[PDB]
Amino acid sequence: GDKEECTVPIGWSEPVKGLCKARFTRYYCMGNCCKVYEGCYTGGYSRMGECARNCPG
Repeated sequence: GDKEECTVPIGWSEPVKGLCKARFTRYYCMGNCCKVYEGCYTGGYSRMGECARNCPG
């Protein structure tokens, strides 16, 4: 049972806010993986598959 994960590395800053009330969700690649965020962060990607396949994670 592996216990490691991937998180935003030094340079960027994750959103302290959250809003699960929306009828959609957005996912953006930081270094390797793409965490869940709630805003129009320069458009980016609209599928978890896209933010994964366009990145090394």
